[PDB]
Amino acid sequence: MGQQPGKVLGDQRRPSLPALHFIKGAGKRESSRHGGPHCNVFVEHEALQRPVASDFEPQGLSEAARWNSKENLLAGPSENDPNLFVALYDFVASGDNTLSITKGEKLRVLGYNHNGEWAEAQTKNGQGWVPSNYITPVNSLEKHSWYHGPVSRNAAEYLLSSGINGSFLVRESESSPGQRSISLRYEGRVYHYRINTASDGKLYVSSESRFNTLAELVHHHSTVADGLITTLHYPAPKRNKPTVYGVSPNYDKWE
Repeated sequence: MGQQPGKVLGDQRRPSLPALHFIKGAGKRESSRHGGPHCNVFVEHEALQRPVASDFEPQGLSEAARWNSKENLLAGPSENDPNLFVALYDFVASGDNTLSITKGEKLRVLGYNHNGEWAEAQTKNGQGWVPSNYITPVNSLEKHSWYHGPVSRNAAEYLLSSGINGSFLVRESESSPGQRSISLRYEGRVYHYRINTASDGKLYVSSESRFNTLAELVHHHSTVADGLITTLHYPAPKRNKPTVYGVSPNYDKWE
């Protein structure tokens, strides 16, 4: 059919249409085992960290029900591609031009917008823009539930208010970059340990055990009690899903 379509005009101005949409769309298991052999508590799954509650024995241990991502801790770079990202939160596409991401899914960022709030990204769900604050590279510490980043001590109390025996998190001070703490709740009390950053860039709570990465810090301190009251048992999850206001991500003209 020899008809001439209205394909594309050219360069235009930016209008103000606030695209907004929500729906309950999450549920993915990218799950495995790492272990960390020592004392038990009273819970059931795979991975030799804490032995099972002796009433039920479906697998014999317990870790993967609380933290399956413990093998992504010392995974290093991503599975094959060093620039692969992962979804921190399950996010619903606000518009058609944005993308619905599932929590814990490995997705690919292509590039951020003018102010770096949103990125053209691709999931198994399709294509579209997703925000920085709902994703992170698989190379980072942020991909782990325990790492919350900018958290005041009161917000860490709030995080560990519903925390069990051995619950933990790493916070960084928004008011003091580089200064970090491990808030570990055990026996119904929240304790706070200093992550001392050595001059060359090493991390350590304890002066005796200095690691290259905070990943090795959490590993070594989840296997053994190394200056903690107990082993890093349960990672405290994220507190807030960051509220994004009225954004067209980059797309006014975007192809």
